[PDB]
Amino acid sequence: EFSMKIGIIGAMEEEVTLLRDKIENRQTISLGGCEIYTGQLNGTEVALLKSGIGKVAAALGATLLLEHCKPDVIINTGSAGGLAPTLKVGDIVVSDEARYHDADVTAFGYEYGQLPGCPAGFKADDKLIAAAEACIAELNLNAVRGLIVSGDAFINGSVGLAKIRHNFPQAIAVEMEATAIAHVCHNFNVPFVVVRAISNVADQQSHLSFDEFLAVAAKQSSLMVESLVQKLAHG
Amino acid sequence: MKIGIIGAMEEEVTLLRDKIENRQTISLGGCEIYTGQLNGTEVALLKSGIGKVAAALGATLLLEHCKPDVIINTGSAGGLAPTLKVGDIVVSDEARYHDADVTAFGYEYGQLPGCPAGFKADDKLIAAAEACIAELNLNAVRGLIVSGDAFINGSVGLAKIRHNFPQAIAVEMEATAIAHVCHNFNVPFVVVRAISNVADQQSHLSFDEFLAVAAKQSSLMVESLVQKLAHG
Ligand SMILES: CSC[C@H]1O[C@@H](n2cnc3c(N)ncnc32)[C@H](O)[C@@H]1O
Ligand SMILES: CSC[C@H]1O[C@@H](n2cnc3c(N)ncnc32)[C@H](O)[C@@H]1O
Repeated sequence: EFSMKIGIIGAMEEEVTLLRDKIENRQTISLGGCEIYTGQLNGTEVALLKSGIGKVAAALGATLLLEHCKPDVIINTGSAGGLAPTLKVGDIVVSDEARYHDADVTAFGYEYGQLPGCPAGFKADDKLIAAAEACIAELNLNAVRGLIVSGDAFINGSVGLAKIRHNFPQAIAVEMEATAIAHVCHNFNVPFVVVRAISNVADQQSHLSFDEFLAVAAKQSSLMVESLVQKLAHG
Repeated sequence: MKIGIIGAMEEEVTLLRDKIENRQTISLGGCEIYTGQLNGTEVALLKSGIGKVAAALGATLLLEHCKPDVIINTGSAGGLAPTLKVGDIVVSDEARYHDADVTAFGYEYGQLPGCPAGFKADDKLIAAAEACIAELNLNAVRGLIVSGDAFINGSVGLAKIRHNFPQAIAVEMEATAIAHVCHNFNVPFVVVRAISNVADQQSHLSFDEFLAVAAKQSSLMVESLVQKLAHG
């Protein structure tokens, strides 16, 4: 397809810089505190947004990206804290869906993590997921697919981590933007998929590990997005 | 001037929607915005839905599609200040996320990277609110309002908020996301909400009993505030 535009969202400069550097005929849109780089990745039109950290920042950015750029699909990239036992720093996690691990209106009968007016979780697009898995296989990378949960806190072991494992025993990774992006996408009916890499395991060593392994995570997730954009656009 | 107003629930915005004349409706991103005049003042009323993301998406659409000069966030809230009773008013001096924590990276508790630790509400909007409160003989408290994506009802939830923000006068779920979006677009804002519960273990029961009263009181304050801002 020669008419599609793939949207990509990363929260930090370290997470979008590799991709930004590969954009052909790049230009930059500066709006509401966010930056969006337009151009093409090996011929495929893309709109890469640096959203900032956290749920609100990502929502605000995701909304602007959809409104000003109208991408057909959205891919959220960057690093995450690994929760699945087989995950090691560098490994890829693909979202089957996204849920807020810090949303709680259970007092009114909603299931934990669900906000009023929203489904309890947001489902990633089946085709995007299948495409991401193909890339994972073609690149011979270790990955895990499943539930990714977001919140506005950096998980670093202790109660923060345990509470999450307890409410979401099946969660494979934790971060701070995916569910806000999926929430916005859901409201606009835009297909999305989260493809991040592991930089820590959200335990008490998470900050030490994050600082040490963010670059390798950025590299691996960036490689995956580059490969995914190509696959989604031409097969 | 065009005054932006944001409420989360139908119950919080319905009284106001009923008063908007030359009324039109914008439906987008799962949100509804009612435009027109309120007692002779141009307004844009957004029903955002509950939570930070819904409020952030809503506020972003409102600014971009309606470009109001200022924003007023209304609705009910859980009172934390000792002198608040159900129905009373809380006015924001400032808004802070009570559930944001990146302190592992040196940011202040509640502060997200790239943002000020707190979002200061507009002095003139605050002054005007305080004027209406005095003119209406209402009981109110002004100060820090904290937002999170959890309904607070005693226990650990309430204890953690008391620990990090002992000066918080109220707690709710949209104010700071709205302040955060307004910050990014240089738009003045203020929070004027009415109490429906005191965020203790009986907060769900109080909420259900008093949301109607809180919606009414908050709606009246907004109506008076809008009129004062546009006509003295
Ligand atoms: C510096 S704040 C952490 C940033 O990296 C992601 N992240 C990586 N590991 C973690 C973790 N263990 N807890 C929370 N967010 C994480 C988040 O989405 C946010 O953009
Ligand atoms: C049904 S979820 C509660 C809704 O009312 C407000 N609210 C009122 N009291 C409280 C409370 N005690 N804790 C959290 N949000 C509250 C929130 O902003 C949200 O829109």
